[PDB]
Amino acid sequence: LVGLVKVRVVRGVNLAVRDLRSSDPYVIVRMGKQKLKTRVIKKTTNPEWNDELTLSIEDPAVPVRLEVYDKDTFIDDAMGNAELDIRPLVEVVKMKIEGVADNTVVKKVVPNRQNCLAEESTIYISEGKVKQDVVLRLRDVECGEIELQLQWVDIPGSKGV
Ligand SMILES: [K+]
Ligand SMILES: [K+]
Repeated sequence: LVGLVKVRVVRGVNLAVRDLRSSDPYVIVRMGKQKLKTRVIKKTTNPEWNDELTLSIEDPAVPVRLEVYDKDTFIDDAMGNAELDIRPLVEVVKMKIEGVADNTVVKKVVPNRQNCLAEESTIYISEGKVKQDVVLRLRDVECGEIELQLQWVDIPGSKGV
């Protein structure tokens, strides 16, 4: 492993309705074959999950994938998906910035037609730590955004594989 990334799934905003008036949403978060899930919150389209899911990083070029679903007795309807590139986070990690003020913004990632960003994403230092604030717009669904906060975790050493 090269490190860990704490993915705090903060909230879903205006998610799709999949059970007539509301939904029972959860997120599956993947990095390749690695997969984790948030809790389910019942009968909301604005879930305040605030669930932190920690991914082991082996290859930072593999996207982090997020899939939202409705929990249901018969079929768990999809409620959109998105993905995120953690290479910008890793780029800032490699700058080895230390000793600065909290919330020192050092890199910004802009939305474009290929990525899933809803707005400019900021990568910042709150020491020792490298963090990223992300809002993702969901694909393959009529509405919905997911708000995330990422945090890099270094794996202490020990060096030379
Ligand atoms: K349904
Ligand atoms: K449901």
